[PDB]
Amino acid sequence: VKWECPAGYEVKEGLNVDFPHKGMKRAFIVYPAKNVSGPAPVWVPMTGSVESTNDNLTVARSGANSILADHGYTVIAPVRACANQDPNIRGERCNGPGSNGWNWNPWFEGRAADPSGEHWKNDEGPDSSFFVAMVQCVGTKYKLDARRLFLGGICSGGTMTNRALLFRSNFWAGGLPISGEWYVTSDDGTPLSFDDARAAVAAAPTKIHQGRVGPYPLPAKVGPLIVMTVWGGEKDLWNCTRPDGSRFLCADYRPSTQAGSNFFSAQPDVVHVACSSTHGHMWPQLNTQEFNRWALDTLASHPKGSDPRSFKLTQPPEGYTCHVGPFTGLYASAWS
Repeated sequence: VKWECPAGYEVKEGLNVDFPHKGMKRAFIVYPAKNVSGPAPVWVPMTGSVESTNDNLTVARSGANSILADHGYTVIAPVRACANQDPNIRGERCNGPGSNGWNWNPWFEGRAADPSGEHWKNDEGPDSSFFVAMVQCVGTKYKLDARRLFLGGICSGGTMTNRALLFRSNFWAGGLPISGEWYVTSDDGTPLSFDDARAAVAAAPTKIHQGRVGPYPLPAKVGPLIVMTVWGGEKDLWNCTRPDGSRFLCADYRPSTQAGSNFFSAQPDVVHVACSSTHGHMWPQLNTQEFNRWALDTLASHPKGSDPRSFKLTQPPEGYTCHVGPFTGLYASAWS
Protein backbone atom coordinates (compact mmCIF):
# COMPACT_ATOMS: atom_id res chain seq x y z
CA VAL A 1 0.00 0.00 0.00
CA LYS A 2 1.05 3.55 -0.98
CA TRP A 3 -0.51 6.54 0.87
CA GLU A 4 -1.24 9.29 -1.68
CA CYS A 5 -4.07 11.62 -2.72
CA PRO A 6 -5.10 13.26 -5.99
CA ALA A 7 -3.06 16.45 -6.04
CA GLY A 8 -4.34 19.07 -3.72
CA TYR A 9 -7.21 16.91 -2.45
CA GLU A 10 -7.68 17.67 1.22
CA VAL A 11 -9.18 14.76 3.09
CA LYS A 12 -11.39 15.52 6.04
CA GLU A 13 -13.29 13.83 8.82
CA GLY A 14 -16.92 13.41 7.76
CA LEU A 15 -18.19 13.94 4.23
CA ASN A 16 -15.62 14.30 1.40
CA VAL A 17 -16.89 15.30 -2.03
CA ASP A 18 -15.55 15.91 -5.55
CA PHE A 19 -12.85 13.24 -5.18
CA PRO A 20 -11.59 12.78 -8.75
CA HIS A 21 -11.40 9.28 -10.11
CA LYS A 22 -11.46 7.99 -13.75
CA GLY A 23 -13.32 11.11 -14.88
CA MET A 24 -16.00 10.90 -12.20
CA LYS A 25 -16.41 13.04 -9.05
CA ARG A 26 -16.96 10.74 -6.04
CA ALA A 27 -17.85 11.19 -2.35
CA PHE A 28 -17.21 9.20 0.80
CA ILE A 29 -17.55 9.67 4.55
CA VAL A 30 -14.80 9.16 7.11
CA TYR A 31 -15.21 8.31 10.80
CA PRO A 32 -11.81 8.05 12.48
CA ALA A 33 -11.25 5.20 14.92
CA LYS A 34 -11.87 5.86 18.65
CA ASN A 35 -9.65 4.60 21.55
CA VAL A 36 -6.79 3.56 19.22
CA SER A 37 -3.17 4.56 19.23
CA GLY A 38 -1.14 3.85 16.15
CA PRO A 39 -2.48 2.50 12.82
CA ALA A 40 -6.12 1.51 12.95
CA PRO A 41 -7.86 -1.28 11.09
CA VAL A 42 -10.21 -0.04 8.34
CA TRP A 43 -13.82 -0.87 7.58
CA VAL A 44 -15.32 0.18 4.18
CA PRO A 45 -19.09 -0.51 4.41
CA MET A 46 -21.27 -0.39 1.30
CA THR A 47 -25.03 0.01 1.15
CA GLY A 48 -27.29 -1.89 -1.30
CA SER A 49 -29.95 -0.91 -3.82
CA VAL A 50 -32.41 1.04 -1.74
CA GLU A 51 -30.83 2.04 1.60
CA SER A 52 -28.87 5.30 1.52
CA THR A 53 -25.24 5.46 2.57
CA ASN A 54 -26.42 7.54 5.58
CA ASP A 55 -28.94 4.74 6.40
CA ASN A 56 -26.18 2.12 6.18
CA LEU A 57 -24.03 4.25 8.50
CA THR A 58 -26.49 5.50 11.07
CA VAL A 59 -29.83 3.65 11.09
CA ALA A 60 -29.82 0.61 13.38
CA ARG A 61 -31.99 -1.62 11.16
CA SER A 62 -29.59 -0.85 8.28
CA GLY A 63 -26.44 -1.74 10.26
CA ALA A 64 -25.43 1.62 11.72
CA ASN A 65 -21.94 0.98 10.38
CA SER A 66 -20.46 4.26 11.58
CA ILE A 67 -20.62 2.87 15.14
CA LEU A 68 -17.67 0.62 14.28
CA ALA A 69 -15.52 3.74 14.75
CA ASP A 70 -16.49 3.58 18.46
CA HIS A 71 -15.14 0.01 18.23
CA GLY A 72 -11.70 1.09 17.07
CA TYR A 73 -11.97 1.01 13.26
CA THR A 74 -11.54 3.90 10.86
CA VAL A 75 -14.71 3.72 8.78
CA ILE A 76 -14.42 4.98 5.18
CA ALA A 77 -17.79 4.67 3.47
CA PRO A 78 -18.22 5.32 -0.23
CA VAL A 79 -21.27 6.91 -1.86
CA ARG A 80 -22.73 5.05 -4.90
CA ALA A 81 -21.87 6.76 -8.23
CA CYS A 82 -25.61 6.75 -9.15
CA ALA A 83 -26.40 8.91 -6.05
CA ASN A 84 -24.43 11.82 -7.51
CA GLN A 85 -22.53 12.33 -4.25
CA ASP A 86 -25.61 12.58 -2.09
CA PRO A 87 -25.33 10.20 0.86
CA ASN A 88 -29.04 10.48 1.51
CA ILE A 89 -30.20 9.13 -1.91
CA ARG A 90 -32.01 5.82 -1.34
CA GLY A 91 -33.33 3.97 -4.41
CA GLU A 92 -33.79 7.06 -6.68
CA ARG A 93 -31.88 6.46 -9.92
CA CYS A 94 -29.90 3.73 -8.19
CA ASN A 95 -32.28 0.79 -7.74
CA GLY A 96 -32.44 -0.84 -11.15
CA PRO A 97 -30.47 -2.31 -14.07
CA GLY A 98 -27.05 -0.93 -14.89
CA SER A 99 -25.79 0.81 -18.01
CA ASN A 100 -22.59 0.77 -20.04
CA GLY A 101 -22.10 -2.98 -19.69
CA TRP A 102 -22.82 -3.15 -15.98
CA ASN A 103 -25.44 -5.47 -14.62
CA TRP A 104 -26.94 -3.47 -11.74
CA ASN A 105 -26.76 0.32 -11.15
CA PRO A 106 -25.93 0.74 -7.40
CA TRP A 107 -22.28 -0.27 -7.87
CA PHE A 108 -20.07 -1.36 -10.76
CA GLU A 109 -20.26 -4.89 -9.46
CA GLY A 110 -20.88 -7.27 -12.31
CA ARG A 111 -20.81 -7.45 -16.10
CA ALA A 112 -24.16 -7.35 -17.91
CA ALA A 113 -25.62 -10.49 -19.48
CA ASP A 114 -25.42 -9.09 -22.98
CA PRO A 115 -22.33 -8.44 -25.09
CA SER A 116 -21.96 -4.92 -23.85
CA GLY A 117 -20.51 -6.45 -20.67
CA GLU A 118 -17.60 -8.12 -22.43
CA HIS A 119 -15.05 -5.48 -21.54
CA TRP A 120 -15.71 -5.94 -17.83
CA LYS A 121 -14.54 -9.58 -17.99
CA ASN A 122 -11.09 -8.38 -17.16
CA ASP A 123 -11.28 -4.75 -15.97
CA GLU A 124 -12.23 -4.26 -12.30
CA GLY A 125 -14.36 -1.24 -13.11
CA PRO A 126 -14.46 2.27 -11.57
CA ASP A 127 -15.77 1.41 -8.20
CA SER A 128 -13.15 -1.24 -7.33
CA SER A 129 -10.37 1.19 -8.32
CA PHE A 130 -12.05 4.16 -6.60
CA PHE A 131 -12.12 2.36 -3.30
CA VAL A 132 -8.37 1.70 -3.44
CA ALA A 133 -7.67 5.39 -4.28
CA MET A 134 -10.08 6.43 -1.50
CA VAL A 135 -8.41 4.37 1.21
CA GLN A 136 -4.92 5.41 -0.04
CA CYS A 137 -5.89 9.03 0.23
CA VAL A 138 -7.48 8.80 3.70
CA GLY A 139 -4.29 7.08 4.91
CA THR A 140 -2.33 10.26 4.30
CA LYS A 141 -4.37 11.98 7.10
CA TYR A 142 -5.26 9.14 9.47
CA LYS A 143 -2.96 6.27 10.48
CA LEU A 144 -4.33 3.12 8.79
CA ASP A 145 -3.11 -0.45 9.29
CA ALA A 146 -2.16 -1.66 5.77
CA ARG A 147 -2.59 -5.30 6.83
CA ARG A 148 -6.18 -4.74 8.02
CA LEU A 149 -8.07 -2.98 5.21
CA PHE A 150 -11.55 -4.64 5.06
CA LEU A 151 -14.59 -3.91 2.92
CA GLY A 152 -18.09 -5.35 3.04
CA GLY A 153 -21.69 -4.68 2.35
CA ILE A 154 -25.26 -5.90 1.88
CA CYS A 155 -27.13 -6.88 -1.33
CA SER A 156 -25.50 -4.98 -4.24
CA GLY A 157 -22.82 -3.84 -1.77
CA GLY A 158 -22.23 -7.50 -1.03
CA THR A 159 -21.89 -8.22 -4.77
CA MET A 160 -19.41 -5.33 -4.94
CA THR A 161 -17.45 -6.84 -2.02
CA ASN A 162 -17.13 -10.08 -3.97
CA ARG A 163 -15.94 -8.20 -7.09
CA ALA A 164 -13.44 -6.13 -5.15
CA LEU A 165 -11.96 -9.17 -3.40
CA LEU A 166 -11.49 -10.99 -6.74
CA PHE A 167 -9.84 -8.04 -8.55
CA ARG A 168 -7.89 -6.44 -5.62
CA SER A 169 -6.85 -9.40 -3.52
CA ASN A 170 -3.40 -7.90 -3.15
CA PHE A 171 -4.79 -4.74 -1.53
CA TRP A 172 -7.65 -5.64 0.84
CA ALA A 173 -6.99 -7.96 3.78
CA GLY A 174 -10.48 -9.42 3.50
CA GLY A 175 -14.16 -8.61 3.39
CA LEU A 176 -17.71 -9.31 4.50
CA PRO A 177 -20.01 -9.98 1.47
CA ILE A 178 -23.51 -10.19 3.05
CA SER A 179 -26.08 -11.67 0.65
CA GLY A 180 -24.24 -10.59 -2.44
CA GLU A 181 -24.60 -12.07 -5.92
CA TRP A 182 -22.07 -14.16 -7.87
CA TYR A 183 -24.07 -14.06 -11.18
CA VAL A 184 -23.21 -17.66 -11.88
CA THR A 185 -22.31 -18.44 -15.53
CA SER A 186 -21.32 -21.59 -17.40
CA ASP A 187 -17.65 -22.56 -17.34
CA ASP A 188 -17.18 -20.89 -20.75
CA GLY A 189 -18.47 -17.58 -19.40
CA THR A 190 -21.89 -17.72 -21.04
CA PRO A 191 -24.30 -15.61 -18.95
CA LEU A 192 -27.17 -17.63 -17.49
CA SER A 193 -30.68 -16.39 -16.66
CA PHE A 194 -31.60 -16.16 -12.98
CA ASP A 195 -33.39 -19.52 -13.31
CA ASP A 196 -30.56 -21.32 -15.10
CA ALA A 197 -27.91 -19.90 -12.71
CA ARG A 198 -29.99 -21.09 -9.77
CA ALA A 199 -30.25 -24.60 -11.27
CA ALA A 200 -26.55 -24.83 -12.12
CA VAL A 201 -25.51 -24.46 -8.52
CA ALA A 202 -28.21 -26.83 -7.27
CA ALA A 203 -26.89 -29.41 -9.77
CA ALA A 204 -23.19 -29.04 -8.64
CA PRO A 205 -23.22 -27.47 -5.20
CA THR A 206 -19.65 -28.16 -4.25
CA LYS A 207 -18.07 -27.02 -7.48
CA ILE A 208 -16.34 -23.77 -8.26
CA HIS A 209 -18.69 -21.78 -10.50
CA GLN A 210 -17.64 -18.94 -12.79
CA GLY A 211 -19.63 -15.72 -12.42
CA ARG A 212 -20.23 -12.23 -13.85
CA VAL A 213 -19.27 -10.66 -10.47
CA GLY A 214 -15.60 -11.33 -11.20
CA PRO A 215 -12.88 -11.74 -13.79
CA TYR A 216 -13.59 -14.31 -16.53
CA PRO A 217 -12.18 -16.86 -15.90
CA LEU A 218 -11.94 -16.44 -12.11
CA PRO A 219 -8.28 -16.14 -10.94
CA ALA A 220 -6.36 -19.41 -10.30
CA LYS A 221 -4.86 -17.84 -7.22
CA VAL A 222 -5.71 -14.79 -5.19
CA GLY A 223 -3.71 -12.82 -2.64
CA PRO A 224 -4.04 -13.54 1.11
CA LEU A 225 -7.45 -12.81 2.55
CA ILE A 226 -10.03 -13.62 5.13
CA VAL A 227 -13.57 -13.62 3.66
CA MET A 228 -16.75 -14.04 5.66
CA THR A 229 -19.81 -14.69 3.47
CA VAL A 230 -23.25 -14.36 5.12
CA TRP A 231 -26.53 -15.99 3.98
CA GLY A 232 -29.84 -14.84 5.52
CA GLY A 233 -31.71 -18.12 5.26
CA GLU A 234 -34.81 -19.25 3.45
CA LYS A 235 -36.16 -15.78 2.79
CA ASP A 236 -32.82 -14.32 1.58
CA LEU A 237 -34.24 -13.46 -1.87
CA TRP A 238 -34.75 -10.24 -3.88
CA ASN A 239 -37.71 -9.22 -5.96
CA CYS A 240 -37.02 -6.67 -8.64
CA THR A 241 -39.55 -4.05 -9.70
CA ARG A 242 -40.76 -3.60 -13.26
CA PRO A 243 -41.35 -0.23 -14.86
CA ASP A 244 -45.03 -0.75 -14.05
CA GLY A 245 -44.42 -1.30 -10.34
CA SER A 246 -45.04 -5.07 -10.33
CA ARG A 247 -42.55 -7.27 -8.48
CA PHE A 248 -40.82 -10.52 -9.50
CA LEU A 249 -38.09 -12.78 -8.12
CA CYS A 250 -34.73 -11.97 -9.64
CA ALA A 251 -32.07 -13.11 -7.18
CA ASP A 252 -31.70 -16.00 -4.72
CA TYR A 253 -28.73 -15.71 -2.36
CA ARG A 254 -28.50 -19.38 -1.50
CA PRO A 255 -26.58 -20.22 -4.73
CA SER A 256 -24.51 -17.05 -4.75
CA THR A 257 -23.31 -17.37 -1.16
CA GLN A 258 -22.62 -21.08 -1.79
CA ALA A 259 -20.66 -20.25 -4.98
CA GLY A 260 -18.63 -17.57 -3.29
CA SER A 261 -17.83 -19.90 -0.39
CA ASN A 262 -16.71 -22.65 -2.76
CA PHE A 263 -14.33 -20.38 -4.58
CA PHE A 264 -12.84 -18.75 -1.50
CA SER A 265 -12.58 -21.94 0.52
CA ALA A 266 -10.64 -23.65 -2.26
CA GLN A 267 -8.00 -20.83 -2.25
CA PRO A 268 -4.92 -21.78 -0.20
CA ASP A 269 -4.14 -18.36 1.17
CA VAL A 270 -7.76 -17.48 1.98
CA VAL A 271 -9.57 -18.23 5.25
CA HIS A 272 -13.28 -18.46 4.35
CA VAL A 273 -15.88 -18.28 7.07
CA ALA A 274 -19.44 -19.27 6.07
CA CYS A 275 -22.11 -17.71 8.30
CA SER A 276 -25.84 -18.39 8.25
CA SER A 277 -28.67 -16.50 9.85
CA THR A 278 -32.48 -16.24 9.47
CA HIS A 279 -33.07 -12.57 8.93
CA GLY A 280 -33.69 -12.61 5.20
CA HIS A 281 -32.23 -10.14 2.72
CA MET A 282 -31.23 -7.10 4.77
CA TRP A 283 -28.42 -6.17 7.12
CA PRO A 284 -28.16 -8.85 9.88
CA GLN A 285 -31.06 -8.12 12.24
CA LEU A 286 -30.51 -10.30 15.26
CA ASN A 287 -28.05 -8.65 17.70
CA THR A 288 -26.94 -6.37 14.87
CA GLN A 289 -24.20 -4.48 16.63
CA GLU A 290 -22.92 -7.56 18.41
CA PHE A 291 -22.68 -9.18 14.96
CA ASN A 292 -20.84 -6.19 13.44
CA ARG A 293 -18.36 -6.25 16.34
CA TRP A 294 -17.87 -10.00 16.16
CA ALA A 295 -17.51 -10.03 12.40
CA LEU A 296 -14.99 -7.16 12.11
CA ASP A 297 -12.93 -8.37 15.05
CA THR A 298 -12.90 -11.85 13.44
CA LEU A 299 -11.60 -10.34 10.18
CA ALA A 300 -9.03 -8.27 12.16
CA SER A 301 -7.71 -11.41 13.83
CA HIS A 302 -6.38 -12.51 10.45
CA PRO A 303 -4.16 -9.59 9.29
CA LYS A 304 -3.00 -9.80 5.67
CA GLY A 305 -0.39 -12.44 5.16
CA SER A 306 -1.34 -14.45 8.25
CA ASP A 307 -1.08 -18.23 8.12
CA PRO A 308 -4.54 -19.75 7.62
CA ARG A 309 -3.52 -22.50 9.97
CA SER A 310 -3.21 -20.01 12.81
CA PHE A 311 -6.76 -18.72 12.47
CA LYS A 312 -9.11 -19.45 15.42
CA LEU A 313 -12.82 -18.82 14.99
CA THR A 314 -14.74 -17.67 18.09
CA GLN A 315 -18.46 -18.23 18.67
CA PRO A 316 -20.71 -15.75 16.87
CA PRO A 317 -23.64 -13.96 18.53
CA GLU A 318 -26.88 -15.75 19.20
CA GLY A 319 -28.72 -15.97 15.87
CA TYR A 320 -25.76 -17.01 13.73
CA THR A 321 -24.10 -20.29 12.86
CA CYS A 322 -20.66 -20.07 11.30
CA HIS A 323 -17.65 -22.28 10.42
CA VAL A 324 -14.48 -22.20 8.37
CA GLY A 325 -14.97 -23.67 4.88
CA PRO A 326 -17.70 -23.66 2.22
CA PHE A 327 -21.36 -23.55 3.18
CA THR A 328 -22.69 -26.98 3.99
CA GLY A 329 -26.25 -26.47 5.12
CA LEU A 330 -27.67 -25.03 1.90
CA TYR A 331 -27.72 -28.07 -0.42
CA ALA A 332 -27.89 -31.79 0.30
CA SER A 333 -24.51 -33.49 0.29
CA ALA A 334 -23.46 -36.09 -2.28
CA TRP A 335 -22.89 -38.84 0.31
CA SER A 336 -26.54 -38.37 1.34
